[PDB]
Amino acid sequence: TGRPEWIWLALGTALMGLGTLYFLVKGMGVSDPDAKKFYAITTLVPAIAFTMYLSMLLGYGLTMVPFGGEQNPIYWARYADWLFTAPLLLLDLALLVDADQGTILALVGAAGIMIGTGLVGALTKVYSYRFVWWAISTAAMLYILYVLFFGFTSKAESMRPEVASTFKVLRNVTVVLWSAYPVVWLIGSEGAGIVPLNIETLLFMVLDVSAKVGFGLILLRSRAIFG
Ligand SMILES: *C/C=C(C)/C=C/C=C(C)/C=C/C1=C(C)CCCC1(C)C
Repeated sequence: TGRPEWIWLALGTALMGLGTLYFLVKGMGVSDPDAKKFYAITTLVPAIAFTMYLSMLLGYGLTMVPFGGEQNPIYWARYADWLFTAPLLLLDLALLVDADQGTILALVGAAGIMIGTGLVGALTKVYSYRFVWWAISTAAMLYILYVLFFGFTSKAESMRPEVASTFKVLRNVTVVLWSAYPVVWLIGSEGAGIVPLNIETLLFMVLDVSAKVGFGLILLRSRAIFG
């Protein structure tokens, strides 16, 4: 096939794999229970992304959805990725500020809706309705971000400055990166079809890698992960 976006798929696979091994090696060396917890979660994130990026590279997770009078290429493998990686990243932040189970349940649930409606919209055949689902998915993300910024930040204040300061960084990187996904979707192949798939793939890999490996490097190198 040799699609124009394969090189970015290959780069995403490479970066996710390397980040996975590094976390794995670093994680199985630590003896602290709590640290192990964070390491197990943070290592699984890029591991899942690696498998999906590899699959897409190999030609899977791609489907032609008709709308706008075209046969549009929609990489659904991404949602198979985010469905598990998104909530896991949320869990890392939750464990960091000692969030409550109710909060975590609510966040993971909102994340489920976000990815769920997102995929449904990316698969919808009625052009205008694709944006209705997109809208609902974004509303769910805003809820998540609101909770992360107003709820979590507040409880991170009961933690030590080192833990609070580590969370602020992860929170910030998360808010900035996550906020970009809906925009890319809107102007990309799933939406207006303004930005070509090759470039679109480039944008998503940069966001995915930064939100997983970048997020992990920051979290796993901090002393805030220790019990
Ligand atoms: C490693 C992957 C991460 C951190 C992915 C985060 C993804 C989002 C915040 C995705 C959001 C979306 C919307 C707000 C609406 C349209 C569809 C999505 C799923 C692209």
